[PDB]
Amino acid sequence: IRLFLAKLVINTEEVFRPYAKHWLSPLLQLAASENNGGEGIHYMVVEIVATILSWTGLATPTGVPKDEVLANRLLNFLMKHVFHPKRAVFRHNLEIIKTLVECWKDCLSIPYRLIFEKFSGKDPNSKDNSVGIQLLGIVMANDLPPYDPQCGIQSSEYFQALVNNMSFVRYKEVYAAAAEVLGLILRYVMERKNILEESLCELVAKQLKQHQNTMEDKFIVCLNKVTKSFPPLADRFMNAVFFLLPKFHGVLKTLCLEVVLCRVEGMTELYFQLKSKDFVQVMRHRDDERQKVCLDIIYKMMPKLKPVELRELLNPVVEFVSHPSTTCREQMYNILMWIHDNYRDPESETDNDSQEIFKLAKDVLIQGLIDENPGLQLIIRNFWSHETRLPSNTLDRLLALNSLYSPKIEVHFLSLATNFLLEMTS
Repeated sequence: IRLFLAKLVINTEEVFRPYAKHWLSPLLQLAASENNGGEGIHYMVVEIVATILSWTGLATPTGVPKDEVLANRLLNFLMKHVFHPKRAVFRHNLEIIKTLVECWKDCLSIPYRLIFEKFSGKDPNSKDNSVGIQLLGIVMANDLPPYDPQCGIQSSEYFQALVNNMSFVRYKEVYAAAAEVLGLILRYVMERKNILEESLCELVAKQLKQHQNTMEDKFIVCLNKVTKSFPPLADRFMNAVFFLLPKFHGVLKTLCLEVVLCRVEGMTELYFQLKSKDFVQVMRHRDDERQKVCLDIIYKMMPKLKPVELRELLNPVVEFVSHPSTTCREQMYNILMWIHDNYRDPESETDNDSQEIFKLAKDVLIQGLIDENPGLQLIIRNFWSHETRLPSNTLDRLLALNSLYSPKIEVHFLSLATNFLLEMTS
């Protein structure tokens, strides 16, 4: 009769919301009773938790400690039974747990050592710790660091079991997500100050050093995963990836370009290393995103390079006005924006190269007005109609407008002329 009384108030919640503050306690007391049938009558149970967080903002389960320990029992059973070997609903289960732990936040009282038993699986042949590290990602992606030794166990054994799970290499997603959540852990370490993970960084560097000597392909991708959220570990393996840049011909090469994209601001000169590793050979490749990220690192290394190699650098990048994926051409226009904005050379003339780069900058930036995509050319129009590039008294503008002639574009030049004329109409 309690089950039958459940699936009427489950259907009539629209009646209840003006006086719903009292109809949370009995539903919670129903939820915490282990007489449901099986492992909690999941479908009914998720309907219970959905309708009980329907009235969020009023009558939180904290304020009466009976309600607090009741919700703690719910949280414990949810963290206990989650697995469900059909994979299609596992993500839904983690979604329910994630919503509960992100909405409650008041009776925190979170459990440990069962998480530790979840990821504490030995025998690196089976994925029996995927659940523990994924719920670690659930508990970690918002808040809640592993504050172990208040009632738990020692954190040293905790974290070394965790990096052993990161050392577990038989299946893929286990070490991938483990390295990711370690990166989030280290991000919380660098955000805080009191945490003495200042040997855990040495421990994980030791683990990647021990995996480095015998394995190479998994090493760079777990380095990519830990540098997804953790920059300053790349001071260690900076010369290792610079050494074995080749023989990684694939997406691994993009991973190398990403991890060198992590640290550019804070290297010495960086150019001759890449030039010895024939970086300009692979800048002329055909995959989009490696070209995007190497244009990104060219923008990164830009305002420190000498103007002598910049002339050689500006040769293959002008070959990128004939390709789709407007973000890559957008950054390709951005580097020309900066090089014109600060390398116009107002009567310096240290070379023909130092003004020749400004000449080619003017050439490709003016030619970039007839591209077959809107928006970007609107931004170019805003950049040229920006103040103190074409003056704006009235006719200083007119005696200026002929100078941006560029006979590669003349088909639309008169339309652009009246556009830049009567854009300042009043």
